[PDB]
Amino acid sequence: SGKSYPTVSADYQKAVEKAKKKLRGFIAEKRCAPLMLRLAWHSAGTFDKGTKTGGPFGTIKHPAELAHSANNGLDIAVRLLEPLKAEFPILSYADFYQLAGVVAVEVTGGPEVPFHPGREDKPEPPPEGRLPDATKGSDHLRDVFGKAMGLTDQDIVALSGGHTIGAAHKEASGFEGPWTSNPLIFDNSYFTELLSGEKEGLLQLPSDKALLSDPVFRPLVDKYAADEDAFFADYAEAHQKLSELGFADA
Ligand code: HEM
Ligand code: NA
Repeated sequence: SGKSYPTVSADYQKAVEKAKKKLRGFIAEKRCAPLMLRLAWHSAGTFDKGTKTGGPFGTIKHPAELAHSANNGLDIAVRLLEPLKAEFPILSYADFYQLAGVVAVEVTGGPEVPFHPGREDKPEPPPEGRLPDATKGSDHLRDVFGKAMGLTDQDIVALSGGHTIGAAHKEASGFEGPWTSNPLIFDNSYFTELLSGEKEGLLQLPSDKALLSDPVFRPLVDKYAADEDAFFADYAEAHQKLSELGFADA
């Protein structure tokens, strides 16, 4: 992994464990798992490996970053978490948001993504424009996930599977509707829907469709559609990597 995780105090570790439980209950009750996953992903996805800037360091709560067009509708997520965060003053926002992402996947029935504490809250949000454009294709996905974040082609396909929960909103991105018939259930249905073609009532972004036509991405879509266990394994790996971009050296 190339990771050396920092030491945190026993009190910090206790807070992580307690916050994890409180997050399960809150996220399940509020039905906001997909929104919390999006919040964690948009926090982390700004990492640029060349300059070591952006990444999961608490900056998404900053008015300046929330205002990024890619982040439309995430102000809600930040507000929803503020009362719970206030119960855990010892935790960084950085850790709290990544923990919420991990919990979002868990409570919707997804894999248990390993979590290591210690991210510091950094003062400077990254510049706008690093998050992917839903209207573009495979070259663009590699620029963003590969050239900037430093994730693999496998990670790209697995992480796209995060769309197995949630929906787009015409008031946020402009796109509208869920990718799956069960948007609060984490499973491999995203890939199965991708393969079956356009079904009325279900969403496919151009960026999703790009996975089907790329020589490297397509076999991965096929694998995940055929084998949910393989999806969960590769997803857990990718999510952990994403949640740790720029953190614990690397
Ligand atoms: C591959 C490039 C990606 C593109 C172009 C993209 C684009 C989008 C767009 C346009 C929306 C709709 C936002 C709205 O209108 O509410 C969305 C929602 C969402 N995204 Fe992605 N995304 C990508 C990757 C990811 C990744 C890597 C994850 C996490 C692993 C993720 C998780 C989600 C979730 C859970 C939602 C639903 C949010 C909700 O229900 O409110 N996406 N994405
Ligand atoms: Na689903």
